[PDB]
Amino acid sequence: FSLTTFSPSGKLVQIEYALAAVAGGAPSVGIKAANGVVLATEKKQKSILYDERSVHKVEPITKHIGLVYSGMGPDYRVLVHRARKLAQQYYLVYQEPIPTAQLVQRVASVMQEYTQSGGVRPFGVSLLICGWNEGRPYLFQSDPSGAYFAWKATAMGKNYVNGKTFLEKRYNEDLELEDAIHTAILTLKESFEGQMTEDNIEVGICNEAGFRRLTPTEVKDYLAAI
Amino acid sequence: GTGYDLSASTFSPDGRVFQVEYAMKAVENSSTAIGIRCKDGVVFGVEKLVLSKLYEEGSNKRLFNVDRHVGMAVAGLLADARSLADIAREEASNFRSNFGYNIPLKHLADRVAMYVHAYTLYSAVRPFGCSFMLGSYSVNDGAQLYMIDPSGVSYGYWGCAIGKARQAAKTEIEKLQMKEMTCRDIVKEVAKIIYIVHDEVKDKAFELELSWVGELTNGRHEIVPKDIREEAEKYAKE
Amino acid sequence: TTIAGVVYKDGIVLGADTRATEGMVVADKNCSKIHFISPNIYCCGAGTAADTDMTTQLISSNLELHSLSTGRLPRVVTANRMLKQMLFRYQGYIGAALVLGGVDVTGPHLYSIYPHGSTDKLPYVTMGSGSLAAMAVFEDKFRPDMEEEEAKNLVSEAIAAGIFNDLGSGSNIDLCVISKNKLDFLRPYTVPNKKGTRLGRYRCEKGTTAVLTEKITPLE
Amino acid sequence: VQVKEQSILELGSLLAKTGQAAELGGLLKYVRPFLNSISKAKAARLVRSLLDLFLDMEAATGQE
Amino acid sequence: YDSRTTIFSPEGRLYQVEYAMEAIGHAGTCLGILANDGVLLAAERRNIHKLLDEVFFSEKIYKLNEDMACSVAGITSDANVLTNELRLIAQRYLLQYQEPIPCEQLVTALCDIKQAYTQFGGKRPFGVSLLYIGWDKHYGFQLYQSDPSGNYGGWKATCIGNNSAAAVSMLKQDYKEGEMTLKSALALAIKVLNKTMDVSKLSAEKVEIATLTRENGKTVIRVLKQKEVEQLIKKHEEEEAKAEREK
Amino acid sequence: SIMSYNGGAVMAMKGKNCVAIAADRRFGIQAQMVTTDFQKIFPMGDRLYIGLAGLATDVQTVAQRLKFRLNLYELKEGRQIKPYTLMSMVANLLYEKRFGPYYTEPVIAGLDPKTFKPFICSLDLIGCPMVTDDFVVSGTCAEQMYGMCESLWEPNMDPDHLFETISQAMLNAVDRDAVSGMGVIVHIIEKDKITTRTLKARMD
Amino acid sequence: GFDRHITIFSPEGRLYQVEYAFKAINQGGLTSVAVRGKDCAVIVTQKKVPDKLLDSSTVTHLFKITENIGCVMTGMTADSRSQVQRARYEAANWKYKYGYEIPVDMLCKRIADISQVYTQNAEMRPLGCCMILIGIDEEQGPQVYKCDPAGYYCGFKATAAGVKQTESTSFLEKKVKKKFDWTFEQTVETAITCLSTVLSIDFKPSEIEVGVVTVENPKFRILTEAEIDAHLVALAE
Repeated sequence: FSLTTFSPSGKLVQIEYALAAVAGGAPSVGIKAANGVVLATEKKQKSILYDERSVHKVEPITKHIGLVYSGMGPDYRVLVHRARKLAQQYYLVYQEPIPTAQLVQRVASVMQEYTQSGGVRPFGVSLLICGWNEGRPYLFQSDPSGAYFAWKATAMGKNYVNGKTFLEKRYNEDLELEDAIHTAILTLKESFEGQMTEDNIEVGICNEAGFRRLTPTEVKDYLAAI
Repeated sequence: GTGYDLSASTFSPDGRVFQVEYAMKAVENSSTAIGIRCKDGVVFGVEKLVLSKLYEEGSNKRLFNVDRHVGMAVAGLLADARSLADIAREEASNFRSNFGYNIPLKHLADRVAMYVHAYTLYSAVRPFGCSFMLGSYSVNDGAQLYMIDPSGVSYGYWGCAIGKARQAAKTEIEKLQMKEMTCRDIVKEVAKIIYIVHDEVKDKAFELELSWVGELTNGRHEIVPKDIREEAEKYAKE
Repeated sequence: TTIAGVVYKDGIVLGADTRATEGMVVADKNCSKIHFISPNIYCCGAGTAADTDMTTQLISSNLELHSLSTGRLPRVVTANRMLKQMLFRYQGYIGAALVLGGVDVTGPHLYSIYPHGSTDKLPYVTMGSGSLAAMAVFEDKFRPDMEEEEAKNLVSEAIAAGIFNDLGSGSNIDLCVISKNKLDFLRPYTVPNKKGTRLGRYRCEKGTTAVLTEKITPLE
Repeated sequence: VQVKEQSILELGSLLAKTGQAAELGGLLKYVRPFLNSISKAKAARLVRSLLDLFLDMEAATGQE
Repeated sequence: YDSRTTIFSPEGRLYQVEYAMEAIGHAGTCLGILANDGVLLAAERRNIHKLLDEVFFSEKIYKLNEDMACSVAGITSDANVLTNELRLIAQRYLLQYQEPIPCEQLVTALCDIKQAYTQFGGKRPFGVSLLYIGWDKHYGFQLYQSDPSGNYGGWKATCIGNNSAAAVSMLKQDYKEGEMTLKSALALAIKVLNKTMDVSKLSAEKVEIATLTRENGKTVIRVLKQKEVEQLIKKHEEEEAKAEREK
Repeated sequence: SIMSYNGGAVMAMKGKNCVAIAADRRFGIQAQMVTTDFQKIFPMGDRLYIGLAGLATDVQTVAQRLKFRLNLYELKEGRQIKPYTLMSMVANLLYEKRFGPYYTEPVIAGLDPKTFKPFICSLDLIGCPMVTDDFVVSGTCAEQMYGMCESLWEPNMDPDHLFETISQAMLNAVDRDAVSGMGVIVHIIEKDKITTRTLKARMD
Repeated sequence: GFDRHITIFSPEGRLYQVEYAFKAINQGGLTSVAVRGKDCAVIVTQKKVPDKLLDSSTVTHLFKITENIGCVMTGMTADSRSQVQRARYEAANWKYKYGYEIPVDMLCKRIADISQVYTQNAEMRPLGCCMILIGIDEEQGPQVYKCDPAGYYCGFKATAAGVKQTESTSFLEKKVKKKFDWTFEQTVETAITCLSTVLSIDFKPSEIEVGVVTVENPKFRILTEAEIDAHLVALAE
């Protein structure tokens, strides 16, 4: 009624429609490398009237937690604001653990107000979470209704099927260094229609030192020689 | 239609709120009204159907006093109109209690319009079926007159009409040359316009409720003395 | 407890003692009375240590969230307003006296926060039980637009005077220097008080301290 | 630490500008430790760029 | 015909609840077998896509208390909140009485909350059914199965998965009380899981099993890691080969 | 006064890759002793213990509530508590009752689950953390433990000598105070073992 | 059904209610143009006044939210006024809670969050009014943003809303693609000629109301009849 609802016999029809909605069209690939995690997405703004440094697709929830998302961006803003508040509350309760990767699983778990209390209309955004304050990296996905999946490499766009196929065929692998961002950009290239540029592609990286949204300078540098 | 004009929270396929589009129809069906900003004040005027002679002298009057210097001339569903008049009185009293002095007409109209918009925004509650003019005068701000639709917003009016015959009244209102005519002749002319609007052609006999505000009354919005404005009614008859 | 701060030419210098006492007995000799808020603003604490710590942690968390939401650097005035609202809501029940200092896009700022919620912007601020000595040192030896090293020396002198002239403060000097582009924490900056060496081997060997019973539970 | 690869690119550009072949070949055979110390893609594209520049001007069909 | 959750049928049935409980059979697969000096749970890992990392260390099996552990078989959205509430109830009892909560009391509390969810208000029934294994001072090792209808049952060998009928039939055929031990329970669980999973020679990754054992005055809930699971698989394979060839 | 209603004296000290926590085992109203086996040292983990001093009812209430929260957190995360995190949790739990504070002064003593780094901290009634690397104590006679420790403590001390020093300090302190004593319990936490000893103390 | 009647996800995977509200913005018969320049940002919208019995003094669609931020509203006037009041309340509350003035981007973000809450749930409905807000921001130059009934807050340089918003956006895209910065004469003239080419009436200097925020001169100047007439004369020269 006022929660996540509309579940007939053996089905979650409303949830299934939410999952059809989050199919979206923004790939937003994520790769969990040995050194860290790379979350790369596509910012294909309509015309040149819009700006790319004004709004962002990758949001640092806390010191080393970065976030990328899928369709229904306005829902994603509220979701990331809630995630920031929840992480801040956890850090205030358990004071000074520098909680990122011992929190990445926890913050993903506390993404239950995200969907288990849907709010009449469930959220229509699936989000990938990265954290590396445990000596090891973490990549998690929360969907409009489920919970943490603990991915190693995935995509959540219009061509997420072929994007995931490209990720597995290109062998996301385990020995890959932090510079698997090249493979992430290549995976975006498959689900991209145009000459991708520094402002057209937004990517954030989360290594053991922390999380950082790569500026257009480094994005263009990586896009060079591709 | 069908499934879209059932609750105000349901938008039309073209992007319209049909509940308010039907609430405006009640105002269009109810009796008309007129309010003219004279040179140094605002003069109201409303005809009221005496549906039966069993009623006493003019009761449930379309004119209301929402504040000391502010008056409301309303048309449409009269019960919700009176409820909204009570809301406006409460708003004026609250503003006087908080900020002192007298509530400016533009701010009062904006606040009551926002309240009406709040009532038409949701689904459980329904849009108000009434449209009214808020008229007031002060030495500092001159004379102002704002008209609020059952769902719209307040708009500054030199002279406005609402109700059964809006266009017919507005034609002669625009024919009348305001902004240089004193409120006395404006009382005479609003009575004249109301009698120009059809009263007994297809309805019963009508009563003329006329209101006053201006420097001739030093603010203090009050009903015009009917005994001395019966001759204005006589001039309107001629 | 003696905390102080000054506005030098390029930013703010904050100084504090590290003596947290329970009544009239020293409990902590290295209590960090300078608390991080944002990478551009710090703040010194005084009074009830637990209330001060909780309040400053809450303000730091809220301001970090605010900076993340805005995408810009936070501002000292915003932190002051948050602190003032929080303290005045409780009408001084939070026995926390704070010295807020930071560097904003509009220039360095230094503020004093009182437990009842009073605030003001001052070139130099002192707070705590031994605040009077540091305030006197500033009044004697303060010069506007004074360079980094001279400001650090002045703050060190004020803190040392508070340490050596108030018994309930000291045992270390904690410093922080901040500017438009530099955030440098110094921790113990000068230790003017050293514990004397214990003459003789005043230690107890094994065999003493007779035990009634002993239980051993080995782990993995 | 990446300035060395910038120097390698800088040296390769002048070798292409002058038209050197033996020096560019020796440089390509020498930079192999640096190729296997950095990102695979960046090292791979540096190898391709140096190879294409070497094959551009000097036509040693028995050596290319 | 279905409507708002709090309804009945012209016959008098709770068809929404029945539909949810039948849907529990769809998807997920867990089974619990109780034996002396040890009671274990076997879970079928549904999705074995190679792109996961298996860092949560447990998906079906959940540790809910020092002396008990559960395994859900419904939608994960309700499963997570139900596990959180169950842990909260157990720890609240521990705080109140300063004693580990008996398994039956914990299961009754959980089924009470589920009965409340299906009883009053316009709220969906909790579409999840979960097993519980645990040890207490009064009854020792216990196993319980609770359905979304809120009507739990005290079982000793049961399955709650997709082919739950086939699994319970295989259990009934090859279940022997008293003589059963922890190792024989492991063998039976692996055998019935191989039966209910069509692909023969099940990998250690697609099967997650946890055993609860009673050490010296202390309950140890050990989840069997990959090497031990595949060693059990190898022993089972040897037994199957000997049995097939000896004919 | 109120903090000295039921007495109590809890000690914690740091050795070389080992910690030691000790406390008196006396419970009773203002002047009399009710029992000589009261528990004030509670194991939050294999290599982490907490000591509480103050009203015995507040001691037990804080211990039970902290155990509840810690068990919930351990179930949620699945990894063992870090002693700094548990000290933070204690600090928050104490501050949640700022205006109704539990009249206890908890201390934390334990080792990191992986790095085996010794950690000892103390908290006031409100919940201010006082993390140091030498020793913390709490109770009615905290000044006596301070005076004893400031001369009996040596940095980088072997676990045997650490036990000797903590035992000497606790015994002398409970001898020189009037409300606590009648038995001292001490726990020595090493990287692989726990040493629980009941000292021979003046039972008066 | 009721997929297209309430704020619920469609079976095809869409949200039809906000899709209808966006067209509700088109309903009402009005257009607005926002142009960011080298140093200033100007917004102009037509002033459709039927009959002169109305007060042209107060029929405006542009307002001052704070001392430096000005909005222009497109869509139903009641929802427009409600959102303007909400924006003013948010700006005042931000100035009270945080000492410095609210950045225009943050104000747009808060309004878009309110609109996203509106499109969430089912008791309420989204407000059919699209707000374009501009303001000078230090270390950022002029800034222009648009908040829509869905909650997607974005837009920059040149952005338009209204019935014929597509043609205005196309012409402004052509202008911005022409690489030349607009000073505080070219930005206003560009906006005026854009709105004139959209609706060819030659724009007698009484039917439009332009709001301007420059860098050297802050504040939302609602330029009077003389200023708009002078700009029109300069442009048509």
